[PDB]
Amino acid sequence: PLIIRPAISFWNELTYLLGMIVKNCNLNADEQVIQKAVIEYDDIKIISNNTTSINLSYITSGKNNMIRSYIVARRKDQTARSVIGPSTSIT
Amino acid sequence: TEGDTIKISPGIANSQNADFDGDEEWMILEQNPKAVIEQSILMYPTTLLKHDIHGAPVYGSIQDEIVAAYSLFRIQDLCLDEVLNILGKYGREFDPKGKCKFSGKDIYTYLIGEKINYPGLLKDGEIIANDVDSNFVVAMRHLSLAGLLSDHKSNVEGINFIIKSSYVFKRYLSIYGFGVTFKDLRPNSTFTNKLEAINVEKIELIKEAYAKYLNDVRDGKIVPLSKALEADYVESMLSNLTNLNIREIEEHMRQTLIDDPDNNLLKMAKAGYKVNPTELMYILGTYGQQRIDGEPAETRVLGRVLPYYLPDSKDPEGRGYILNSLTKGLTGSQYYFSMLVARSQSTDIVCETSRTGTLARKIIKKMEDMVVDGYGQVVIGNTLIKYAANYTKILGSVCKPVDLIYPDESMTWYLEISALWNKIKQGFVYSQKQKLAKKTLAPFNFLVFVKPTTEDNAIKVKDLYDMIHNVIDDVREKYFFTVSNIDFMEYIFLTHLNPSRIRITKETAITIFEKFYEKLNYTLGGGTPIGIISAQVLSEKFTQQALSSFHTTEKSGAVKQKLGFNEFNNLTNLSKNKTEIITLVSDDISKLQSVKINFEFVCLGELNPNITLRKETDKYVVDIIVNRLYIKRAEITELVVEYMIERFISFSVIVKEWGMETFIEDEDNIRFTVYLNFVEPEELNLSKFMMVLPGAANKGKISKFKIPISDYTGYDDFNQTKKLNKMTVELMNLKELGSFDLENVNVYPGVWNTYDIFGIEAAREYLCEAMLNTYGEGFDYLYQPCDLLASL
Amino acid sequence: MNQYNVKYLAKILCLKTEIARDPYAVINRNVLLRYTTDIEYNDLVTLITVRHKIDSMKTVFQVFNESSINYTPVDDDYGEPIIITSYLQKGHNKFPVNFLYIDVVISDLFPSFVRLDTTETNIVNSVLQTGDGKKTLRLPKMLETEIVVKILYRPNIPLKIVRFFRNNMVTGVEIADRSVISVA
Amino acid sequence: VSPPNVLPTRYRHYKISLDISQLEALNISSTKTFITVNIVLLSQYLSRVSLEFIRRSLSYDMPPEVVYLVNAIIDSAKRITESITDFNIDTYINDLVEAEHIKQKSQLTINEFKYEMLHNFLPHMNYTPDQLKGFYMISLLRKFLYCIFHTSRYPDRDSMVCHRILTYGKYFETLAHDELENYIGNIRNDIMNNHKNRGTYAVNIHVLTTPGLNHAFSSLLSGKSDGSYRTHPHYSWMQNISIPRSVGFYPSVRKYHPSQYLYFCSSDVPERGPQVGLVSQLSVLSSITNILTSEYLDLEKKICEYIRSYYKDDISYFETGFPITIENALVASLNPNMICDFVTDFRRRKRMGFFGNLEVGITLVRDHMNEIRINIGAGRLVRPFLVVDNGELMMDVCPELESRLDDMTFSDIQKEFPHVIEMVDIEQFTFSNVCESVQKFRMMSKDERKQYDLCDFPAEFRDGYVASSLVGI
Amino acid sequence: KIDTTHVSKVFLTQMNARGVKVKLDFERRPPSFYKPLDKVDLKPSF
Amino acid sequence: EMDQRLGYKFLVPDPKAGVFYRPLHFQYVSYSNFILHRLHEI
Amino acid sequence: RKTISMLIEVILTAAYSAKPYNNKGENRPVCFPSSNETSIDTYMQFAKQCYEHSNPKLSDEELSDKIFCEKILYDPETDKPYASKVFFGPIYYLRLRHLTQDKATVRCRGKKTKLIRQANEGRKRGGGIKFGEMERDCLIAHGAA
Amino acid sequence: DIRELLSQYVDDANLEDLIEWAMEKSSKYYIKNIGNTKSNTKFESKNNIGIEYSKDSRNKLSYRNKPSIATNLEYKTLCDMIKGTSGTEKEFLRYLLFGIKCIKKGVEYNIDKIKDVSYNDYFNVL
DNA sequence: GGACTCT
DNA sequence: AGAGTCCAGCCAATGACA
RNA sequence: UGUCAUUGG
Ligand SMILES: [Mg+2]
Repeated sequence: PLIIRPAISFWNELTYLLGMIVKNCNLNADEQVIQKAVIEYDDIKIISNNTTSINLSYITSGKNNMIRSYIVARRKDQTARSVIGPSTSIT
Repeated sequence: TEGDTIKISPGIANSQNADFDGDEEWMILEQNPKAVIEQSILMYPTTLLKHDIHGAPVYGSIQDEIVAAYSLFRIQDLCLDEVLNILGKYGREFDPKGKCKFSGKDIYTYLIGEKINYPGLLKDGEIIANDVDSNFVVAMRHLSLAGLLSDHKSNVEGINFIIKSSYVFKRYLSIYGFGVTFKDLRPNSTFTNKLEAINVEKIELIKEAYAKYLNDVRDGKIVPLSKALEADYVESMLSNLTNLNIREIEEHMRQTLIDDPDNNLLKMAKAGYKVNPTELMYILGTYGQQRIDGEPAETRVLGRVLPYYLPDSKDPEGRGYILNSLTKGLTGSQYYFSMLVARSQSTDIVCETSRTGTLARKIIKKMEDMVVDGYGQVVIGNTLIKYAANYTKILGSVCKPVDLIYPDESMTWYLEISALWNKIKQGFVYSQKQKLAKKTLAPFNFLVFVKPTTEDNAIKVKDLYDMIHNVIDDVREKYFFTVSNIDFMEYIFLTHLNPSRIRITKETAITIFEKFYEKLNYTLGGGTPIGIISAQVLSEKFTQQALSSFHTTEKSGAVKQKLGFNEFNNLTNLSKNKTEIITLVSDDISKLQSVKINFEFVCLGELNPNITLRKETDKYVVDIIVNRLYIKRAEITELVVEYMIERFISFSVIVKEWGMETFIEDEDNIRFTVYLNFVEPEELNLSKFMMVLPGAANKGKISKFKIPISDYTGYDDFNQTKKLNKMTVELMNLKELGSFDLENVNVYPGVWNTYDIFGIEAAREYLCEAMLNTYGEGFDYLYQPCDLLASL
Repeated sequence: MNQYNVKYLAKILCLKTEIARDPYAVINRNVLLRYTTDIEYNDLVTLITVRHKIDSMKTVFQVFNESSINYTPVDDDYGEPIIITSYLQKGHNKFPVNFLYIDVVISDLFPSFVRLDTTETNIVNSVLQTGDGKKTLRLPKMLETEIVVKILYRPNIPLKIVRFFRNNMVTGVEIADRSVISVA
Repeated sequence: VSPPNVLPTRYRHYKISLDISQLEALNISSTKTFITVNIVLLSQYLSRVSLEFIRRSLSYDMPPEVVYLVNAIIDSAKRITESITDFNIDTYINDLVEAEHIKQKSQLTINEFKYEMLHNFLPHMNYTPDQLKGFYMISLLRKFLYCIFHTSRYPDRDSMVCHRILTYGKYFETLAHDELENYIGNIRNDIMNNHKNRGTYAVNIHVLTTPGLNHAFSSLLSGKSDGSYRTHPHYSWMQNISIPRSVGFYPSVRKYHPSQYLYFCSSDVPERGPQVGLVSQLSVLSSITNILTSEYLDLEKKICEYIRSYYKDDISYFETGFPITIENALVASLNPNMICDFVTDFRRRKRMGFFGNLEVGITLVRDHMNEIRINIGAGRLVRPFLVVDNGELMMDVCPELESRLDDMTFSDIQKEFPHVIEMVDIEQFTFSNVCESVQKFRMMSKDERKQYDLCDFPAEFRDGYVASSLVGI
Repeated sequence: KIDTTHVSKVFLTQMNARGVKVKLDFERRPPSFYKPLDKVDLKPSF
Repeated sequence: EMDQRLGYKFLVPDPKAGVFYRPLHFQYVSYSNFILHRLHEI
Repeated sequence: RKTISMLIEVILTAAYSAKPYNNKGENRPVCFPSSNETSIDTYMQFAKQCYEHSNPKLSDEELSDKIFCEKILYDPETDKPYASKVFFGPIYYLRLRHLTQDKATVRCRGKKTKLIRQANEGRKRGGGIKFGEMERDCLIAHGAA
Repeated sequence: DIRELLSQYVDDANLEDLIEWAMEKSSKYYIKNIGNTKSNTKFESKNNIGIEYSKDSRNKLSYRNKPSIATNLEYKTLCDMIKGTSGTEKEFLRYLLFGIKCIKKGVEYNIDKIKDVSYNDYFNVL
């Protein structure tokens, strides 16, 4: 579904990887090129040794994975941050 | 409040490791009604007053209020208006009984406001200590008055004492002030000139003695020492000079406080804040020897560190000993060695911060699911870890480390006390029998409820025993379900309420045991996150010790167990294919000597030999003239050296034929003569033999550490000790020890050999005590977290 | 089996003799104050005579290697040959060679343990019950191929829970329990 | 690396491997541009001298534990000599050249390949006789043998004695060289494809009219030359002094090395982040040398003319001698009884301006390495010192210096009182005896003063400009 | 009906896109009834 | 005191040697050596 | 923290304020280098000469109070002196570039990121403060589920 | 039975002292073959070359090369000490042979009573 | 850079 | 015995750049 | 929307 790949707006990678999958999905097409498209859409480190490719394994890759960053920790509303100072009228 | 800053109280500052030098803090507002109730009750700072492991108060006073507390206790002969000016808004209910002149002890008696007793601190509300120091008012200290006031009633009384005490100390600072000037530190040049002359006399004495030794070696009147022993001798002389500087600084502090008794620097030294004789030695005396990796700075190119010294300079000041102080000002080389130590500490804390964070997260995620269940047991998942939480089924902030009183035959019921001590006396001798336990765990602070009483009004002696025995039996049945040993509680109540040393009333005993049942009934509850609390306390402590550089590296002759975070991480890593430090303790030294001879690495080259060869028809002959004092310093014999050379030459491939003879040249020389013919090509094999001969002719397991046989005094009990000999070997397996007569020898291996021989419970025990030993001296309260980690 | 690793086995066989005369005794090194060994060493069979001090009861163990076993019962025998195996094997009379590299019973790391009787086992099982239905907590685990299980063995009493008396720096002695799980 | 008047420059990274198991495989070994020869046989080929000569040269001033390894490698060289019937060194060298010629599958004849292999050996010694190349290999083998046994008395790789520093202009020079070679290579590839696609000697204007240098000079200021240029933070006016005086060591390391002591500020280092212990700050008396190519050639020619004019019969000591090298190019080999007569006189002619320069580093490496090193290139850290010539402070023998000082500048002092202040680089500083203070010099005996070559300025000159803002550190 | 975070649903849908089917089971708890309990006094007996 | 004045003479500008700002003079000479001579050679 | 040179800097600044000129009348600074080799007694002698040039006769208690920069200060509320003398004097003081309103952050509501639908990041974008994982550990350890 | 050979070699005045010293210092300093493999920090390099030479097993023979060039021809207790003695009496005979060589040299045969050079007369200032 | 696992 | 694989504290703030 | 540089506790 599109909910894992929304329209990026600033002025998707998985959509482009699926487009490179469907660009080889023809009857006169080898299983090796479709297999390579499926692999580099799912996990590029199976056939390569490069990082920074946004694939599926990016949500479970290291410290910056999805659970550690957005599930057991999050950015919140009704928050504030400021320098501290002492007070003698404050117990 | 005003401004754009979040204004916190200073009393919580030490709880958050916070300074007001640019620290930021965050806020979140969670306005859900369940969260509102939990914030109002569970996360309120009155609820969190006592620390959850060692029970000391989390809030208290800081730098200026310590000296204000000290000087407020020492003040005398005040009017009623001066006392009421110091008290301020808390002078409303101050009662002058019939007095017209008051002291600071009366102010403290009003501030405490309870007639409680405590050994060494309080008696009927008055402070019977000599001075009020930082152990009384600073947070996380074992002698806090707020901790005693909250042990007496509740956390509201301790938080009220903290608020009222901080107000009164700041009013003392407003009326009287506190400042340290330069005249308190260095009023004139007399003492610093005297210590400068003392240092420049003694270091030239050290240099002339070392030069006399070097010239006696150089002309040949004595045989040279090893470089380790020579470094140890110079290390001892410079340490003696440092201790002489320390004693001079201490005598100057004594003479200054008997000449000028109102010195503010010595006032904050006596109050217990950050001034000691070592810091005053750094300012006024000497800066000492600068250590990198436990040793001085290593020699680079040309046998020196800096080009300010000659090549291969034996000057100890050029290896990092600083003669100047901060008052005189460090010179260029001294500033190099000081900056070397400073930048090394900065690099080490930067390199260790991320490792401490990674281990802290691993331990927190492992231990976070371990809780106290509804029956007082510590469980994780469906596995019972402990039968009783904190060994008491009471909160750890309520539990009190009390003095362990060894059985004396002047006690009332010495028979019952000695029977309980024979039951529980194991575990009180620990640390490979080196240490005897001085503290045990009272279930709560019952010492504040003990009042002394004359023997006519006291409870009867047999009735007090019946009360203690019936309460402990009822508790052992109803609260611990007859599966936990709580004989330590009965031992505490029998020795601390002993009629041979203290008599109490009947209502005092009733009050004590009713408070005991109240702590057993109300304090500990199911769902207490004991695992994540213990994990956070252990993690915060090793992070503080890593970022504070608390564990100094030091080198010794034997192999020792390391201290600090990397040893803690090696313990929790549990790596298999690594060598372990295996300790052998024995009453007789012959069994340790037989293993020490066979396992300690000695090569021919470290014996400093004189090896010279010459070619002859039919044979290449090699003369090895060794010195006998070198053989005695290695603690071997000449036959050992002969066996080393014979084993290497008789088993080597490059030697075709050989023959060995032993000549006597002196009582200072032994000539091992070898006749040789090498396998062709004999010239290349000759050069390879002459290259590998001082190293390959060796014996024992190859290690950088030697095996010196130490000795100490070990405990069989509190009253009986014995002299024990110790030995440590770096060793992978335990197999090669199996050829020796190791009977009546205690053997302490690492974790995996303890598991593979003794089992999982001995592995748990080793992990507990070894993880506790990495924190250092003075951290026994981390025993109960570490056990909770080891049992996981 | 050599002349050094038979004395450590003799110290183990005092505890096995104590268990054979009382299955619910507390086993630690203090049991060694109530016994006396005599070793007749030979490279085919080693005879270890364990004598109770006050009751004068004798028990003769015949210690063999794993290869050569020539076992016929002598008078006052234990009833089963003690076999020093090369590896850790399943069996109460089969001690591997790693157990006897050092003196193990006199060590500070040697535990203090009991086999629980039916009363204490029922108390432990009813304490472990969580109260909610038929749910139960579990004790921590311990393998059957361990020297504690080899010492505590009785032929018609199955050993399921072992109670340990841990050293404790702050309370003296602590009570724990392990459950013995099966191997092979 | 080639001398800077040789464009384009040639880099050759050679490696010597030693094993006690295989002492016959004492192999000098480059990658894809040189053969893998025994270095003793290569020195025998280049210098045309016997193996007993190399044994007597490597064992002259060595401790006896190194002479065993010397005898072992010489015996393995003699064994691999005698393993072939009637050994000729030219035949063995040419056989190795033939073997890797047919191994590399190169499309070239054998005379061109052999000249390209044996003439581009040691680009810093490109136009010297081959015997000096062989003796350079012998002295490198001697340094290897000494560093095997005494590895702490050898200059570490993280030391500042071993490195040169890039200034502002060196980044621009390196990028201009790289883009000029890329421009000529693109023109060559386009011309080859124009000849092999259409068949006329022509070049497309679309390749020629772009140099590829505008984009490189634009991206030079982005700093990606690891961390050379950056966005200026406008924190303080001091930063315009702080940042161009800071030296980055980009990858043992990051600990405070003793070689960084006098030439860098001790206290101005970062205390956190990724660059902790990586960025140092120059002292106020420390500079980094710049030299033009014309001055480099004139300086090298004048120093070689001084070495060959005087000491004319005493610079042929290739066995038992001190190799005099200039920018690692071996020039002569002096008598060992003349070295202190040489170096001092060289320093006496450096401060006099006899060579046309005042920052000619002259290092005398004793301690069984035994070499005289002359450094004239750019990128060296230099600093002024007080000369101690034969046990007397030269500052204390000029009485008119105190009366004439305020009406003269630093170059006026160096011209009129030349032997008072010497410009010493960090390599000459590491291998000399310097006194820390003039008070510490004056409180010494008149025989202890003969050991010291230099004397230092006060400690306030050892801080940076950021540290001079502070008071009493 | 489920009440989970949106990042939980994005994570589960992406793990489904990798091929891991994640199926949740729900508690149809038996209906429980409060019954009165006897008086318990935890005060000690002296 | 004499070595301190001799060291102070290095810090002050040298108009005869072309040193108008000693704290950045080597970088000025480096860029001048590039753009006036070495670019012409390359 | 053993910052001894700050006291010497206040002493030398006050000694400049007594005598800011040399004997020619020109403004001369006080040479106190970054790595100083002159003793503290030489600076005390310099300060004594400055204060004796300013006021040609002082009592030696007043002169020792002026050199060491000790002063009797008075409580502004009761107009009574304090107990002991206070280190009081001028110093060169520096402002640092870390201001409170450059770091001050607050968010009630705002934008959300498109994928996970939690709050955005930056301070210019008005983002939220990340309630991290160690704060989650702290709220677990409080028992506030 | 060794008293015949030991009275052949030396007088019977320091004889049983030699015997008891050789016995207890041979049973004390008896050395077996201990370890030193490369599957388990650094000394001086001159000794480290030989140490990591001796770490590997291929530089050692499979069986012991017996000595060939004949030494100790005045003292031919080696003629039995080669292989008639291999247990404790081998090192006992080696120790008494060293004691006989020392006492015929006319010097102290022990190493314990070769007393230490006390070095804390150079390092006892202040 | 360093520890665990498969080969 | 040697390569693959994954791991390297938390929370920030500015500016430049793609 | 992410990298790089610099900085803070
Ligand atoms: Mg702070």
